[PDB]
Amino acid sequence: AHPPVYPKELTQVFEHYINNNLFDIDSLVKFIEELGYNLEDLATLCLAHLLGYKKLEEPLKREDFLSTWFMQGCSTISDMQECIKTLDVKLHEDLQYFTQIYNYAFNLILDPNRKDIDTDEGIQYWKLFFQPEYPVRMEPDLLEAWFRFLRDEGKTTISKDTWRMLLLFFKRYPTIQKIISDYDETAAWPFIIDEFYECLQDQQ
Ligand SMILES: [Cl-]
Ligand SMILES: [Cl-]
Ligand SMILES: [Cl-]
Ligand SMILES: [Cl-]
Ligand SMILES: [Pt+2]
Repeated sequence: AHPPVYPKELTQVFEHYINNNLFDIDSLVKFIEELGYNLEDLATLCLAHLLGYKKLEEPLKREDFLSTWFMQGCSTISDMQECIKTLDVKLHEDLQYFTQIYNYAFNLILDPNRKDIDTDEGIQYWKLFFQPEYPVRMEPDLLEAWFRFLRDEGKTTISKDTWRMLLLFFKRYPTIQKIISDYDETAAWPFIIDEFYECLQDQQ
């Protein structure tokens, strides 16, 4: 009798969280909580990315759960906890990884049958991503003005273009004054960012 491909300990974790025939969203939520996290955490994005999720609420195939953890040398909950802790450090320190996870976040949380995410959910993640502990340095007043602009101008969904480009925009112009002084409306930035620029101009 040949030994199993995957350690007994590892298949035991999968079997613990599976709901009937699927490792579904409820499985993921309970698993994340046992790892020490909440669904909304940026660390959860790192976990989902590691496991190869395309959509947050899509079931995770047994083989994908096992092969992923096996390749990372993890068989137990404690091993998996150490892995995510390592990814979380990388999210804080590694600009390439940070940019990758920032971009990944949009498609992961996107509907089934939508092109855009809700503004509420965008702001929820933006408030996490643009904290000082992460690689992109910017003034809090600017981030706040962005949220206020979206609310005030009735911007209720956010597109992939707005999402991806905002990261570049805040990196390039990390302060309201720098946007005021230096932004060029002819430079082919998203229209929504042109609108934000004009909003900032009007508040001066
Ligand atoms: Cl884009
Ligand atoms: Cl572009
Ligand atoms: Cl680009
Ligand atoms: Cl970019
Ligand atoms: Pt871009």
